[PDB]
Amino acid sequence: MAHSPPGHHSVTGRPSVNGLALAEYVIYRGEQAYPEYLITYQIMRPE
Amino acid sequence: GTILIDLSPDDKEFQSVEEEMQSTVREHRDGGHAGGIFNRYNILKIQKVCNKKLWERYTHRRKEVSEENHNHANERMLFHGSPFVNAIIHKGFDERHAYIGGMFGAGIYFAENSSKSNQYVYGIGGGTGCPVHKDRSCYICHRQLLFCRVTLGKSFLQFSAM
Ligand SMILES: O=C1Oc2ccccc2C12CCN(c1nc3c(c(=O)[nH]1)CCCC3)CC2
Ligand SMILES: [Zn+2]
Repeated sequence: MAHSPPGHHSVTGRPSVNGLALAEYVIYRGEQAYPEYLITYQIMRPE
Repeated sequence: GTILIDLSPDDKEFQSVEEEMQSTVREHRDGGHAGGIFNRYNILKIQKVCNKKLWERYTHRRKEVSEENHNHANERMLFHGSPFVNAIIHKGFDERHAYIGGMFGAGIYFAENSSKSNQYVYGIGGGTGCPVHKDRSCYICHRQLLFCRVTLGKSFLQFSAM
């Protein structure tokens, strides 16, 4: 794994072209996330 | 060490988590190539992941990060899709779960759009799709996503061209 930028704990990747695309985030230490909910699902075919 | 607690669909906690899933579906520029073509999910089950050792390891880092960022953990709830979800809930996140070729460097990636994380449940770019039918748009096979507590601390803002 890489290092985060100096003085920072993560990276916010913010789409600047598609205004409807929400942000993506990167962390560089496993201890900075906890897998709180496990969601089991299917995608549904559009009606 | 990990125990899974099933939430009832009548529980407000279940409904809240389903709401975050459904309301953050978006259209993707690949036309559905990676994650399939859909507007909503059929939620089959929502389980709370309980692991004392992983939680204490998370909260210990959260405290450290908080104390380094004007007392602000900057904690978010974010989605994570991955072929290794079973290893993550038992052993926790680590560098093997890191996206080496990611646009923002080799680290562990999370999304506000549930449909973005859905693109990775069968691997990068959807891999070869579901193992049974080799169908990235499979409507039959069960998928799993994680809705995770993520400490961002002081976050470096990188605008992307997406
Ligand atoms: O898919 C994989 O296969 C392998 C195979 C080997 C190692 C790591 C992986 C990942 C790579 C990227 N992964 C992922 N990337 C992203 C998001 C997300 O939820 N998961 C949402 C934001 C956009 C990026 C999952 C783990
Ligand atoms: Zn299938």
